[PDB]
Amino acid sequence: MKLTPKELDKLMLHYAGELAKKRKEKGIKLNYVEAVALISAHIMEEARAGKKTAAELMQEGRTLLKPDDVMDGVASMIHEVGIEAMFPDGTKLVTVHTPIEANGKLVPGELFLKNEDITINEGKKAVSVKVKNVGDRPVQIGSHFHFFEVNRCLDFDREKTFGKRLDIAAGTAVRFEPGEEKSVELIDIGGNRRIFGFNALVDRQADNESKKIALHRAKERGFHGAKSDDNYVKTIKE
Amino acid sequence: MKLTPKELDKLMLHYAGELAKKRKEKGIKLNYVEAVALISAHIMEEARAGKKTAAELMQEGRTLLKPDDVMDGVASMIHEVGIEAMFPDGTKLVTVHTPIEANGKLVPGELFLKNEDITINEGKKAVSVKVKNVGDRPVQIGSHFHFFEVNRCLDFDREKTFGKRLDIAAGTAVRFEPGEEKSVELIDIGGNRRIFGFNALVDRQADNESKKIALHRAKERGFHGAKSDDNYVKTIKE
Amino acid sequence: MKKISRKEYVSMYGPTTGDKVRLGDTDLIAEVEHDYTIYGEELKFGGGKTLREGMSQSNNPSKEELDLIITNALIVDYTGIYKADIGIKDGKIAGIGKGGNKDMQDGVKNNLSVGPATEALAGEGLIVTAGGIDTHIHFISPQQIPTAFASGVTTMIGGGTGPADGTNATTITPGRRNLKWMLRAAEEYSMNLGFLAKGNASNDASLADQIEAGAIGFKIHEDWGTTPSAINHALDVADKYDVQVAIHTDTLNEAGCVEDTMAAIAGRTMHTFHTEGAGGGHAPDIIKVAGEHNILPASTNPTIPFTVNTEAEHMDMLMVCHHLDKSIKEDVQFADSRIRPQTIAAEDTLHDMGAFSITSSDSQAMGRVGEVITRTWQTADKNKKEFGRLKEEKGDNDNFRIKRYLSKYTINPAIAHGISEYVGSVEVGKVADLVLWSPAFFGVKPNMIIKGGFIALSQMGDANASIPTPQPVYYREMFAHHGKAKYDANITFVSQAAYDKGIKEELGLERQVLPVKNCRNVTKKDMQFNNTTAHIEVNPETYHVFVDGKEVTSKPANKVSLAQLFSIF
Amino acid sequence: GPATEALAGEGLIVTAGGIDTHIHFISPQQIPTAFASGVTTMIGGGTGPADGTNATTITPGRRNLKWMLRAAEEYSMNLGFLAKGNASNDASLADQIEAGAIGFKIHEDWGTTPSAINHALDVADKYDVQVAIHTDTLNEAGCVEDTMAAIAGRTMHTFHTEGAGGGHAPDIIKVAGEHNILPASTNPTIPFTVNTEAEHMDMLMVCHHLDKSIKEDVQFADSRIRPQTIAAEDTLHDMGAFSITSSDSQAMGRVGEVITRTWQTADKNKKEFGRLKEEKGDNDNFRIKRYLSKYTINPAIAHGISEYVGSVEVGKVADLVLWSPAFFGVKPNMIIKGGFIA
Amino acid sequence: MKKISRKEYVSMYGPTTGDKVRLGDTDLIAEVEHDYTIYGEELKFGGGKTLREGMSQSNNPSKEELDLIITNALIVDYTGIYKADIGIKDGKIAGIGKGGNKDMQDGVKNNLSVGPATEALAGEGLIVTAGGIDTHIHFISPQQIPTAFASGVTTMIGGGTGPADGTNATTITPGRRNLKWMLRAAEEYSMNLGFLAKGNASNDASLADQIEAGAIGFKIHEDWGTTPSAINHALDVADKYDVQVAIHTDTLNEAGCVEDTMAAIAGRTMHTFHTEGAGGGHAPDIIKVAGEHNILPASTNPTIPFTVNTEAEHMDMLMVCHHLDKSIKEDVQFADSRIRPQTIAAEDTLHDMGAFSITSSDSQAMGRVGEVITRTWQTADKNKKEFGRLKEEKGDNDNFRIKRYLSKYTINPAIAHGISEYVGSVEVGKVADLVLWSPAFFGVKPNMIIKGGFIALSQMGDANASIPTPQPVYYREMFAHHGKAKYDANITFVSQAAYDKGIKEELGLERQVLPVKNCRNVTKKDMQFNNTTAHIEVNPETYHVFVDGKEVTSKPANKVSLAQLFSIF
Ligand code: NI
Ligand code: NI
Ligand code: NI
Ligand code: NI
Ligand code: NI
Ligand code: NI
Repeated sequence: MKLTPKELDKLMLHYAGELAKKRKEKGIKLNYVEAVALISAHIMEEARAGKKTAAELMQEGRTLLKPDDVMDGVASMIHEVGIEAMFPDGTKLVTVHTPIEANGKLVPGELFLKNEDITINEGKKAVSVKVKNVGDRPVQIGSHFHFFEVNRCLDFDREKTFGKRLDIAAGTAVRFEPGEEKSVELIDIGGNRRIFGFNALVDRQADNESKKIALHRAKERGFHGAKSDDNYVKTIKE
Repeated sequence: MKLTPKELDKLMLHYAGELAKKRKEKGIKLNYVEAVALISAHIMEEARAGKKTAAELMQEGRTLLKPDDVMDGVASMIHEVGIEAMFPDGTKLVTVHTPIEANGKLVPGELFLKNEDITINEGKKAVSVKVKNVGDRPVQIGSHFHFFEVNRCLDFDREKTFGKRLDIAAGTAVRFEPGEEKSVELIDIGGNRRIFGFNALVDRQADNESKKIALHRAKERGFHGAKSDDNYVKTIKE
Repeated sequence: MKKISRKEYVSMYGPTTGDKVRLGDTDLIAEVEHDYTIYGEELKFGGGKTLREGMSQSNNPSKEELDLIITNALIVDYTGIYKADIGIKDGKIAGIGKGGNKDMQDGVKNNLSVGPATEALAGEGLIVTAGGIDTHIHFISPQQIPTAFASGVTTMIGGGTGPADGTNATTITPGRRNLKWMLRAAEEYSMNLGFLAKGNASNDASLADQIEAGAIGFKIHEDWGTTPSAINHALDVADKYDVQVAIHTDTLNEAGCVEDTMAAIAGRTMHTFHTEGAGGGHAPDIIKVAGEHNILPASTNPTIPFTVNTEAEHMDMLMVCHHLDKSIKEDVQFADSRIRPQTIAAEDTLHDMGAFSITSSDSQAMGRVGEVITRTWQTADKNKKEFGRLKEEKGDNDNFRIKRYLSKYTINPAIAHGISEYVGSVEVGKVADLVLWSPAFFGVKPNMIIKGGFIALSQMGDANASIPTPQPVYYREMFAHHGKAKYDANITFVSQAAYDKGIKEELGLERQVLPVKNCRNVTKKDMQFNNTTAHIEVNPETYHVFVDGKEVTSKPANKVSLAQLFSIF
Repeated sequence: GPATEALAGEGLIVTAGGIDTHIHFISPQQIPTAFASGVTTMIGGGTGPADGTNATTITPGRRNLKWMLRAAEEYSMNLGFLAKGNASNDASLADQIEAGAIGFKIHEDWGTTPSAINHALDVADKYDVQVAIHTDTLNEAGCVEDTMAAIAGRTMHTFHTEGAGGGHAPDIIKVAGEHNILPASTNPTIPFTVNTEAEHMDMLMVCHHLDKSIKEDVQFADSRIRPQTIAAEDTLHDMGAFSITSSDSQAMGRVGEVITRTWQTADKNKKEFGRLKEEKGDNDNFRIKRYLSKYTINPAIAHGISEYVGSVEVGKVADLVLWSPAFFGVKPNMIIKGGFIA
Repeated sequence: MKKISRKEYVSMYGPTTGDKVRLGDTDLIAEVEHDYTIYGEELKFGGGKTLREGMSQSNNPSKEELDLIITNALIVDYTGIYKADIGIKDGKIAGIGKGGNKDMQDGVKNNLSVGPATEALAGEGLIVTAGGIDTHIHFISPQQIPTAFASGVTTMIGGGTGPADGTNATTITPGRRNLKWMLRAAEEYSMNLGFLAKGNASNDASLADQIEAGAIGFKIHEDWGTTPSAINHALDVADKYDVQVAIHTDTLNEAGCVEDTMAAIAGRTMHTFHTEGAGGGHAPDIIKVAGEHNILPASTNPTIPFTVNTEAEHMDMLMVCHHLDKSIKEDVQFADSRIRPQTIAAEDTLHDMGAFSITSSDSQAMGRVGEVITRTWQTADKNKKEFGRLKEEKGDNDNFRIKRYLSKYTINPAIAHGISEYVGSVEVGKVADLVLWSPAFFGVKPNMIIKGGFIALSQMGDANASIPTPQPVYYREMFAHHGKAKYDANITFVSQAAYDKGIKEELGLERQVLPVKNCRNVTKKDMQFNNTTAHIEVNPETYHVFVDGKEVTSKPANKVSLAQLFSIF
């Protein structure tokens, strides 16, 4: 029976589960592991019998342990239980979300952040800009992305956006449904203000003069809102 | 469920146990392993449930298998079963002593030593010496330790003990409770009689002349019974 | 300059200043003291995140371009419990601060520049701490290494040569030959190693060779004969060779009492093991030694924390360590007059007062090689319970106490054995031995153990799955644990003498190899936080432990944090 | 002769080792598993369970490159690593190759922009090395129109072309129809079963750090797992529209289910579509030889190593695997590496 | 814990926190911001002083034992104007803090331990500052070196090959051959050296070799043809080789105007010389360039500070630099339309506003190689007079302004030419190029110049006398200025390329040799304090210099500090 290391992994897990079930049975509040296992182990058999579906087990797993079954803290700990089992249609990932609940007051590593708010991008004079997606597909722009160089579909005043990024939480972004129109918030790029890459429009220092070029290239490259070439005077490098 | 190699070790042991219990159940005399496991595995669960204490399980384990349960020899073999399990207060070492008994006649590797007695330290003229512990703490001196240099508390005639060791079984020792007074037995040190180390009193050849120095140093160093300095004539090396 | 709510912010970047984190399930509350970020410029990796070309990742990096960034990491180190980005380069902590792309970021030093060459490791929400350093390892079986590693222990200093009796009793790798073997064996493992020699010898010659042979120090063990002579000899050579020395006091008191032992140490630096007593030593006093300046006090392991079952446990152990065959008369008398619930109790308190400085293990010899860090924390949580916060504590948190219990298995042991320069704390310049801790499992179950700036082992799931998260999720060795790679990520410590004599080449060591230094110039006052000196006494009768005058004794516990809540066994 | 050992093979089916080329070096444990499959060669990028690796198959920089190459020594499975194509710094782009990398990788999480895309591509040309890509999903910089325009017709090995694996929503899969493109299918979205779609919804989270909560995140992750593109895939694989079957080990793909699925997907297609027009005689040889070279000769060529390995032809490295007919496509008898049982 | 009076204390250990010092005879007031000592444990050397065996000097030093201690030193560096002990080891700043003997001192890190091996140098009462770095040196005559050295200048970056015309006009050592010569010559001197190449060439090939040949960068000079082509070419190669580039704008405007030049620089990093104008360049604008981000503004020398005689002076100079023979028509027209009292004036102000960042010299080519530091300070004192303190100033002192004018010839030029890692400021880790300044003579006459952690030259008296104090007291070369010693204490900078190609061995250089790095990634914002950007204009008519809108112009002075009060000539 050519046993794949994957299979052994499970055969092990399974019994990790059996112990678990066998313990509460004898009336004992299950802990982190014990819960996790149990939950997991279940799905594995359920997938075996080939009855329940993934969508289902994903849910039914939330009905395996009552808040009075596990130890105080366990509930909060298991944010979720991921486990792949082999269904007649093939292996699948059953992700069981929050299988138990806060029937207790204890929460390991709980957070006591001090109320109040943090101000993103301190003193950074923002600016609003109309932005409509004139394309058939959606477009998500990011925090520190040179807005000016966004997809050649977001129609807006590139000129007003040169050297700036969506004034938002570092990391996140903004979505544009084909057609959708909005007014984004965008502050200037800090640091040395050295734009390099993206759509190859700048690749230099954010200068009011470098700008001329970007605006020119975007025109030729087709980005909506990229003004026009009012008799452009070429430079010796661009 | 971050499984520590320690945990897997157990999950394995546990089932080693389950098989065990499951076997006798079906009416079969358990062997060395099977017994060991079973016993062990038990404690592990018992510690889990968090009811019984270490002191208790240590004892209760002796009530898990009757002399008619295991195979002939098993009893004698399992001198004891050590197993650490995690109690609500933390992991603890439950040592179950002699869990079963000689309800059989067989004893693997049994010893058939030939009656009679062995004479320790052949022809080695012994000597008795009064020894009282004038200190507040106890003191255990060993077989091959230069007695003369024992703790500066055992009051006795160091002089009479120079170059000698407690005439007793090689390895063992003698205990002195603060206050206790006895007369130890001590033969001369054999071999080349080269004392080096201990309390730094000799560090040479056990000589009647080297002795003078030891006796002198012990005097200055404060060891009880170390006679006195009757106008000590110093040597060129000491 | 829009503004967001902490609620959000934290789930995005992690606890920031003023915020507090609960260490595991213990009542120990940590509070972010400082933060090096620039709200709005924080580093985030992912789909459309920040760490991307020309953005947070410079297309014009500094000629210091980081190898790896641990973004938004909550740092809990004896140097502060703050927030910031931790940078790694060439297997070391290259920088600790903001970092990102100077082309688009306000305060990024070329020290922490992110470039095409730097990998990204998220850390927001986690607690990064240096690897622990268990220094009372009995090399009984190579299996301890991995276990200890899974704990949060990157460095193991001990003596021994495998399941042999001499080793089962003492942490000593005797002679230069046996030394060769272990050093050569060490090559195999993923865990910095250093070995101790047999201080038990009044033969200067024989005492110096072991150090010239790779030993980072000596060990004076009772089973070998901890006599004032040996004790003195060992000590002196130790001085000459600038190496550390450990000791296991003369229990039987045959040669003399602590009075004598201390008199022997002649004030010289000395790292004492199981100072408390149960671990072994001058009955009953000894623990009193932890109050002297020249002494480097260390606590064993089992007798910590103090629970209802502790005392009931030890009774045995002695047998399986000193060959105290359960039968002989002389044996069955002292073994009982050593496990004093008295000394055991004060310990915890002594640990709180800074009376004790290090928390060993004694792996397989009256100590759990995988329970050093855990216990150190329990013992802390406990003490807080019974004694509450501390006078030195400032603000509504236990930071100070934290930083005390932490440096007990990190910066303090590292100093104890002259290797604080390379490892032992999250400070720029040192070796990148780090471990990321998921707050909920702090002090017991770490997320990953990165050795020498590269992942060596971490929590890993179903290797066949579509993601690393799915069970079974236990610890799995990682790349820096294999091939020649291991060689690059580990350090086998030795002495200068050996280092200079070329012990590395001598023994064909492929592992990194550094020399231990500054071991004779240190004293109790050199122990971070736990630098308290104080004349202590111990009633020969009641056995009660006194310090400065007052009496110290903790109350036994009936339950402890960081336990059954996390392990199926 | 006296020197030659004997290995029986009568009754068995001998085939070359598979070559999974979309490996995310997240954990050294995949190697062995993949090996048990019938995979002798693994081409990917990464440095262990670190986020950058969990998202993309890229071993960034020459230093990290050193580590892995040095680590590789440990394993029993041919290895090759990819570099961070995500950089518009030619200099920084060339060093990684000079540092052992067999190519580049352009991943969305790192910023798959036309600039990066172009730069990477050019250097790749100069150094005669392959280049993989994970299309710009969010379409922030532009759409496939743009990406393809960037590739400027140059050779490009595309991953999870289909879409679910990631990329320019929704088009992308359309890229698999162009000449200059080296189409490759992910893994989970193959074959197409009732539970496929129900599965993916999650995965995205555990790959792009798409924390299950944020708004912008909980919008595209849903507009990417199209039962549409997922479906055609299988067919595209039958039509020869797709050429390679990756895995994406631990990142939306089963490192031990490449070969298996490739076959299922075949069996399936036959069911619904029957034999093939190109088929000759009462058998499925042609179709077989199609699905087979999807994880053997085609990936080997994709990364310039078809000379040594990738097919049972005289001269090449003896990476073979004996398959007992009954367990074909799932459980191999033995994996011989470099002419000797491993 | 007795207590003493500041009166005393200071005369004993020097100005401590809260205390203020007057820089030379200028109205510039410095204030001790911080102090690392431990009142009662401060280091003092002498007769029965503190630095003695077993006392302040450990008999059990750390395995880091310092080479030299500069006790009680008032540190005036861009990183703060504080108090503390400065330690030197292996020709570098090993530590900056307390230091002494851990055996008897409360807070001494092994970083600053004093031992039998560490020499003692008193510093209490003096002001220690890093060596200046003149970066606009015209290697016209080897005699400048020594002079500049006597100033407080330890590093000289320039181009040239001796009193040849090409050199008299521009700071450029053309070709790899001439490069060899100078590098080989440099061996002779006591003053870190780096040479620039002829950026004036549109031949990429010819442009790359000079760098591969030891040049730390390029120089585009008007006399050679500062055309957009040359300008572009030079710039690009400069990028590829991560090296700096200087420029002397196209005055005659033949090819175009600054509009064009700036357009050529294409935003790339560029270190501009005599930006102001008189030093040379695009008349009249140019100075306007100092307001752009990508530009590294630098001021010449003579046109600073602004006195009644400045303008009356320059009229000539032009002749003896551009071969502008006093006669020809075309010559006698622009030379007059370049010395604008306008641009000259604003300069000072621009220097105060942070508009300008570096203060060159142009040694022997419209600049005094021995008056960089002096003027930089005068110009400061002056500005304070006319404008008073600064808005950013805090407390009753001019610290901020100080730290601005200081980093103008220290940390800012060092960064300008990628050598800020080794030198340019009193920070741990860098090369020990220090100079002790006796407050009274600050900014003009330094006490001693220690190079690479060892005295190279200092004020010395009657070599025959019974003490070093007695006249004649001028500067005398010191040991680290002779023998092989010089080789160990100096650094001749070059490029990576060359460094890697082994230029050192190639040319048999015995001098220390490091490569310049991180030169293309920097911008104006990378200039300490003087990091202000601001669109400036210059009326083609009135020639008035405008910034952000307002007008800037300093008033000419009729007398200056740090002058006739100190030199007989
Ligand atoms: Ni011990
Ligand atoms: Ni021990
Ligand atoms: Ni992907
Ligand atoms: Ni992928
Ligand atoms: Ni000039
Ligand atoms: Ni000049």
